[PDB]
Amino acid sequence: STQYPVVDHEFDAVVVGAGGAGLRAAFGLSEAGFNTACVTKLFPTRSHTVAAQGGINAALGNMEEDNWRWHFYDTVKGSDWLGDQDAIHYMTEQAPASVVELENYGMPFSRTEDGKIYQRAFGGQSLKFGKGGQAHRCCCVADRTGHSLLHTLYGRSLRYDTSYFVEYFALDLLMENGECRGVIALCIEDGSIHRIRARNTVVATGGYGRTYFSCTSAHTSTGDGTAMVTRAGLPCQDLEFVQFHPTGIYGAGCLITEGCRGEGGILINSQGERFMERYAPVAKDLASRDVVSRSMTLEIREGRGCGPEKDHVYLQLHHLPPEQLAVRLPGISETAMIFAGVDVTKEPIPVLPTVHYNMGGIPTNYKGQVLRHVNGQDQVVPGLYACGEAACASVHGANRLGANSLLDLVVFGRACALSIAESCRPGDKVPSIKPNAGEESVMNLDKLRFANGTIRTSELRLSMQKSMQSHAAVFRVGSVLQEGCEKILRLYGDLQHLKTFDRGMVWNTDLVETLELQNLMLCALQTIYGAEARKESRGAHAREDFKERVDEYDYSKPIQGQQKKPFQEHWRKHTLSYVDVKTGKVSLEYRPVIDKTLNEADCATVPPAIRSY
Amino acid sequence: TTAKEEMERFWNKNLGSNRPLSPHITIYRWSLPMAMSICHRGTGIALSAGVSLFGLSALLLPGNFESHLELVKSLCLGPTLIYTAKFGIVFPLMYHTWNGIRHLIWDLGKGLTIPQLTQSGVVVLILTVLSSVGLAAM
Amino acid sequence: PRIKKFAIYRWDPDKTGDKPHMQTYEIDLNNCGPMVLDALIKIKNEIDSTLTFRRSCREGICGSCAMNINGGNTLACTRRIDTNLDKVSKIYPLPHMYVIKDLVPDLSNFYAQYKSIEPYLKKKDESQEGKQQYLQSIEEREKLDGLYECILCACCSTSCPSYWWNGDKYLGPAVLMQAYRWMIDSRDDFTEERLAKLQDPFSLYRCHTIMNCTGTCPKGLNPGKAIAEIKKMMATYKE
Amino acid sequence: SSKAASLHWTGERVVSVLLLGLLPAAYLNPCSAMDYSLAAALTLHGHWGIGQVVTDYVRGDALQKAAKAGLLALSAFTFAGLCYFNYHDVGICKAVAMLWKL
Ligand SMILES: *Cc1cc2c(cc1C)nc1c(=O)[nH]c(=O)nc-1n2C[C@H](O)[C@H](O)[C@H](O)COP(=O)(O)OP(=O)(O)OC[C@H]1O[C@@H](n2cnc3c(N)ncnc32)[C@H](O)[C@@H]1O
Ligand code: HEM
Ligand code: SF4
Ligand code: F3S
Ligand code: FES
Repeated sequence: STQYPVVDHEFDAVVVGAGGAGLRAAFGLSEAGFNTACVTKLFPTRSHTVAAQGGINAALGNMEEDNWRWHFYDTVKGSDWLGDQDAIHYMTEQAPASVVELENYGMPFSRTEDGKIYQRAFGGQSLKFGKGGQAHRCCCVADRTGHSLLHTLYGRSLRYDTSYFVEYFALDLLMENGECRGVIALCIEDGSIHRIRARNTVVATGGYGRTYFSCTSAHTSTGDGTAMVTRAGLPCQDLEFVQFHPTGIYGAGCLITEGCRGEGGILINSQGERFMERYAPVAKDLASRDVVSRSMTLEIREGRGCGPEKDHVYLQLHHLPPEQLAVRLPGISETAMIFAGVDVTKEPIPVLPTVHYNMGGIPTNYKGQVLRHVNGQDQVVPGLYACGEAACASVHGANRLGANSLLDLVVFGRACALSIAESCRPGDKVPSIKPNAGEESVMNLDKLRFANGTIRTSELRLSMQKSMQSHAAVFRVGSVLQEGCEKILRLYGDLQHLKTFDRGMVWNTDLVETLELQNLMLCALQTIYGAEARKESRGAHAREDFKERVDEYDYSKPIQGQQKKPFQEHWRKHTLSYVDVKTGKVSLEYRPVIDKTLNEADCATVPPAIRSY
Repeated sequence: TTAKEEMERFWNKNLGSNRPLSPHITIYRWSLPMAMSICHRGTGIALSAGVSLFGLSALLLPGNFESHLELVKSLCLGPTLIYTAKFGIVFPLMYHTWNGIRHLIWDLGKGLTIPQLTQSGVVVLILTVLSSVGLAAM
Repeated sequence: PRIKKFAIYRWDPDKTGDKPHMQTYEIDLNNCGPMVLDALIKIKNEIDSTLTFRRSCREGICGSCAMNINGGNTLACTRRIDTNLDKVSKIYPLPHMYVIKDLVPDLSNFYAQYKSIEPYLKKKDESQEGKQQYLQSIEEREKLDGLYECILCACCSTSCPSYWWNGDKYLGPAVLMQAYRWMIDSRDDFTEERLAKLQDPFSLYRCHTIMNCTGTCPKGLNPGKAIAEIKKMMATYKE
Repeated sequence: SSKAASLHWTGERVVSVLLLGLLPAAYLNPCSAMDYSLAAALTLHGHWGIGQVVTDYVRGDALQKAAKAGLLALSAFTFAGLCYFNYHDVGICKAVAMLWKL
């Protein structure tokens, strides 16, 4: 009803998100001459990327000599061969240019004796295609590189006539016969509802780590764009692939950077024995995030846990020089003292694996375009793009590399812009939605605003969070996942018993957090059903009933005299997850991963192998 | 949208709104640096008021300075009561003087950390009391 | 059990005839994270979900949760609750701001001021950008330390009485420090003109070195010291 | 363009240090030239000081212009009055002196 005033807007392009991904897309579209809106539920600078610390990968070769193709090999390997190689070529080749793009904007990178950008070692990175030892290509601004990445882009963004909708909350896509026409949004300030319409729509809403009880991510990481793609009956991809960062702080779960381990910091069990020497003799505590995280967890279950409760590990830095901790790691020094009372220079940080990054999300081309799945084949969704943690081009595959998401952001925000600037022209027929479009998003809004049920928003949130934490952690088993599943499906049913207290139009955060819950649940459902269906161990998804990496071949031996497994008989394939919103039923399907690169001649396909560090 | 337009719209929305101002002086923690800036204002104001009273009376009032002194002498010059007027005349002077130097050192770029602020502050107070007792004694 | 009292600034723009009052809550610190935001989130989640405030990061880099806690402006996620039970936590929104709805203050003007000083690298010849990395010595880089770390949380400006009285025309410590941040960044070419943007009685010169700003900054920064450094550049630049 | 506000600011500090130089010098060497300098500096420093106070607290177009004028009048009068006092009376230094051996 028109209790809610509808206000119609008309743009060439909309970007939903104002993190690095969001910003780079927004002002990239404007630079290209497109009259561009940007919808964000937070003042741009508040977005999660400020929290980023360790750095941004790029083979500038500032410390030693490097090759982007080396970064390529590292990433596909990192991804455990669930990584779409075409997107990983595009990204790694672009990587130097994207980081020079930032520094030339004014990013205050830490420096070397040469005056070039300082880069450091990071988890999972090598020279000469895995054979040449440790690589140093993580570009950084001390251990606060996300903060200044975001503020420099934000700074830049002010040079263009991009229309910003600050503290507006996107509810759904404006969808018409499979084509995306824009977004419908609640203006938090005055409760008003706004249809922003455009030829092209970019979703850059980041991840959904808040599905968990313990996560390094912000309170605002509630998978809201992932949620929107879903209610449009579009698939999400690889949602069960949830990265646990090895070194989250014991108390408040706040991130302590991989940079620590990259700068010489050590992981230690209660015996004092540097245990990563045991699990990965070559890479040690500079191995993959899925492996290090998995090795940490196993040291706990086996009684080598630290502290009174025996439930954590130790990140020793105190052996490094104070002046190195001061210059390289002033941020973590600060927050380890604030949250744990720990002096990094005297005592070790208490650390524990904690949910960090969603490598799953909205499937796309390497060009940024959202894919749907028709008759087991890829189909580009007209007018819909996605980038950053929200998306899934699967450049990260089964396990993200450290300092690759900040890269992901700047490369694919740029890509969505170019794809638009190359496929149409500013001023073109902005397609017209029905006068009654986005009707149901309002009805939903109204039912949630006046909700007088049995269960408060926050109580159902914690229910979901602790259920996801106990049933979909580091290691999972069939039975635990199964109990986990119906438990989440029960909680989806419990949504109809929701209670809201706030009746106001202005800043009804009670209400937005409820819309957020609706979003978190759809991300939860898909993460858990998809997880229970995948009967293998690959990357972050470790099954204790299926320890094997199940490919088309047994890739340990040469593949010659061997039968290639049919598509529906193996697991080297992306999960495509759907949900019927009316009953919360999860349907699931699969598409192949892209193995060929953009050019074999310039960048050779790395076939699957037994992957260890 | 320009920075200027954003400023126009901010003020247009808020002035024509039912929105309240968030409490400020009524709620902010009193600190010595702050009190000392306020008194620098106040002392500065009291002094100009004095200097103006003095020049204006040289223009608007009859007789010479000597004559108005004899008027003060005929009030009957209380010993410590005269020291009191002297003190209360030179106390604002010295305060503003010393704190004024401290201001100049700030303009140079020095003493601008919270430790230096509390120390130099205390010092100014101590110099004020001592030069105020000494000057009234002369 | 350990019961701590909280008194928080209230106002509802949607309730007719409501004025700014103080609502009191009570939180068992046994069952609560050690920080003020933990408390805020806890009362919101368990006692009253009308309590409206900004938050995101939980670790103090986003700058969302800035507010006047017990006299001073800081971030609620970074300041510990006073374990002293004989004291009641008085919580208010940032000083001298239009309250949209309790604790949530209109920062449009704040952000607009930031925009007004062009906080980005400016080059005379912009035609080579994106091609090669600009060189900057380790020494030249250091000059940015204690300046780039700003969160745009607004604690400082919102504490400057000069910003209270003169919020319209006076840019304030947060913004001024960022002007300076760009002024001494050796890669920037527009120092002389960034200075000239301040040549009026208001934008900068409403600072009388009061120093609430530096004294209150949740991040250990020194806006006042930087204003000083600006003022000496203004007095000394040539043209 | 014009770099006026920075000049005014600097000017202020110049007379500030000047006023601070004068006070001890006036004590040690009390003459007439020291009486006028003190009058000049005292009222000029004073004039610019209230200037700042006015510009801080007096909000509005024609209402500030007015104070700025009221203060202008006040200063000129203050300065003349002291100048008169120096020429046709005892003089600042000697007045302070008389006042003090009391
Ligand atoms: C948690 C974390 C992650 C992290 C890191 C440190 C921490 C503590 N350090 C990293 C690093 O050093 N190097 C690196 O490569 N990655 C690092 N990460 C991961 C990384 O930060 C994230 O993957 C990445 O920043 C995600 O950024 P993205 O731009 O894609 O998304 P976002 O920054 O989280 O912000 C989301 C934006 O979307 C808007 N939004 C969300 N929902 C809505 C709705 N409902 N309506 C309108 N707008 C919405 C938000 O406003 C925000 O702008
Ligand atoms: C020689 C000793 C003195 C010194 C070193 C001095 C210095 C200063 C300085 C540096 C300021 C600037 C304050 C700021 O930045 O906010 C100031 C303010 C001021 N001064 Fe003085 N001064 C002295 C004596 C006097 C006297 C005798 C008077 C009056 C007759 C006076 C009148 C004022 C006024 C009215 C202000 C403005 C108050 C404010 O803006 O906060 N000063 N003084
Ligand atoms: S200088 Fe400090 S108080 Fe001011 S906005 Fe920056 S972080 Fe906040
Ligand atoms: S509180 Fe202030 S008046 Fe200047 S020194 Fe800081 S901005
Ligand atoms: S919420 Fe990020 S600063 Fe407190």
